[PDB]
Amino acid sequence: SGFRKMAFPSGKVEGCMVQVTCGTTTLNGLWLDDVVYCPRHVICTSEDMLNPNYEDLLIRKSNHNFLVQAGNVQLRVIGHSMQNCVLKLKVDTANPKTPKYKFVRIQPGQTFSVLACYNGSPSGVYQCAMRPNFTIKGSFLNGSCGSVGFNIDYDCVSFCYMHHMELPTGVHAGTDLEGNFYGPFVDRQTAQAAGTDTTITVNVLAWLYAAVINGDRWFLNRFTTTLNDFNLVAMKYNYEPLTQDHVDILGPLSAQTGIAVLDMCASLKELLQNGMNGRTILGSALLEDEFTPFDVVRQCS
Amino acid sequence: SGFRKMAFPSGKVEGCMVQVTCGTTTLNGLWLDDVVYCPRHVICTSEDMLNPNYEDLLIRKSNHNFLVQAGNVQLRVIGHSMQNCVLKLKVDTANPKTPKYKFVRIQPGQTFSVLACYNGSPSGVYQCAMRPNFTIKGSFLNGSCGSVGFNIDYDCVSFCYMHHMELPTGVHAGTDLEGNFYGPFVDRQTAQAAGTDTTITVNVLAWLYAAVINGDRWFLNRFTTTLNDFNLVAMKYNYEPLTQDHVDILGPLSAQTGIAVLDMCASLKELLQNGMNGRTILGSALLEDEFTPFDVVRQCSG
Ligand SMILES: CC(=O)Nc1ccc2c(c1)CCCC2=O
Ligand SMILES: [Cl-]
Ligand code: NA
Ligand code: NA
Repeated sequence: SGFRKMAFPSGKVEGCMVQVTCGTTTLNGLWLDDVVYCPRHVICTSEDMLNPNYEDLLIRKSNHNFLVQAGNVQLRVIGHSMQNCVLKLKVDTANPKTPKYKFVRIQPGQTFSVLACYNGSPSGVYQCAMRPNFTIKGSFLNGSCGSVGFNIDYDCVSFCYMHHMELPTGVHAGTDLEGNFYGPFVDRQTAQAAGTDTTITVNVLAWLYAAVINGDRWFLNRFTTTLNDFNLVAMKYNYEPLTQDHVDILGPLSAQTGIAVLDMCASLKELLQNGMNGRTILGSALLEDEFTPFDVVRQCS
Repeated sequence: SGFRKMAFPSGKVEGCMVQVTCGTTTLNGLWLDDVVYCPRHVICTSEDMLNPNYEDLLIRKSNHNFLVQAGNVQLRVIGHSMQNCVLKLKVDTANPKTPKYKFVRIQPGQTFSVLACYNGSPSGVYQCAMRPNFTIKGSFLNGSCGSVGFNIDYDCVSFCYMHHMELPTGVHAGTDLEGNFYGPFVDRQTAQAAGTDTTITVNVLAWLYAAVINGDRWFLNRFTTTLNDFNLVAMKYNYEPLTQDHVDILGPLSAQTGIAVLDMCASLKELLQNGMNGRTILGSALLEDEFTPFDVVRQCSG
């Protein structure tokens, strides 16, 4: 029993974290096989924040301008190339700790673990979700750029996020490991602002199923709803629309608990209307939206 | 910016987790130097657990009754003994991944990271606090016994918890790595229950400081209070007493934010007496008490 925001064990990623330095700037890099991946803005000076021409900045660098430190060891950079907003530094040593891995671009609502790192040394691990507005609500200080987000399938690490920047509202933006940003963001210091964020409806429903699985039924009701009426109500509370895909994805949890998906939608509608009236669900006084249907099945039973 | 419930990186502990099997029971063990540590209840059948005599059950077992698996490699058990409620299995090989480590016993209110494991394979990591009632609000399924809790100080892993059982309310009970239970619990299938819990006051205050550092300031007010006055309020709301040591420990946070501890106690007083009036603090509608002052300083500055 119990339900916790649980991260993946981070060891397989810890063994890949390195420190990348270029000029006065030091951030984190991800060492897989013989390549070190890091945000391309490591090559920016104070002059290059607003309108950097990365192609022009990069053509002026040689391999030996990039210092890569793995633990106590200096790695030799023997090549470099830019792919979208990530720099790929080819080094002369394959990482002996490279796990089985892949690069996956995730969709809003998906969760992952973040290994926050500073100077190439891991600081902490926590669980995050890709918000509907393509930001993440992380915990990152200066020097955390290049910290990565990941899931672990079985023994295979799926890298899905690399941290690039903090937006003015205190939330965070970054890329997949092919260097494509999530959302409309760019690696420039020009004013950009996250879109209005919304609640991840399918995840709240998953988490309500988790509460039922762990023995809590107080918030259920005798009602059902059509999918369209549910969406008309939920959008008035800044909830994301629930699609037929989401309804299908909740099928397994619906079958485990005996509660039809649209019946659970009716309970959610009532919770939005009533609040919790001093009660908690799985120890929270708010509706939790950073557990996916897949997370719930993995953590519960 | 941002404030998350954050665990220590678990790599140094993952390298120590093994699978221990005795009869029909498989659970997790901790492999350090040439010893595997696991709950002594691994040797009990279900009937045994009703009223175990552990020394008697253990004399009947031989080294080869303990199947220890490190990944896909079997370890050879060459000795076995008990220390309080943990079984110590001496093996033929020292763990080459043994980190620098210590066994430490933590105090209620202090936090630690739990590496939840199944069949010797780490599955998840999360942060816990030792509750005042000596339970932890973990997330564990069958097979998680022998999962461990720890802190990391520099490069040294301080092991502080090994999981043994779930109580009927769904919270969890375990021992330190010397086999001493946290709390008035026993490793036996009998009637046991968590005592009434209280809220960790110094941790709530730490988290209020974290909120202020992160720009969440609506609950601050012009008032201050005294320890004795505030502790009457804490007692009334099932909060642990605030001591002078707690005030001293929060000192750094008080100087950095300009909010003295008793000034923040006046904020907490008002929150306890009036609620949050529909607002949240660091995204929470409840007052969070599983971050210590050290956790807050480390995450907001480090
Ligand atoms: C095989 C087996 O019966 N294991 C078992 C059962 C019950 C209990 C425990 C272990 C330990 C803690 C107390 C408890 O209730
Ligand atoms: Cl006053
Ligand atoms: Na590292
Ligand atoms: Na005040």
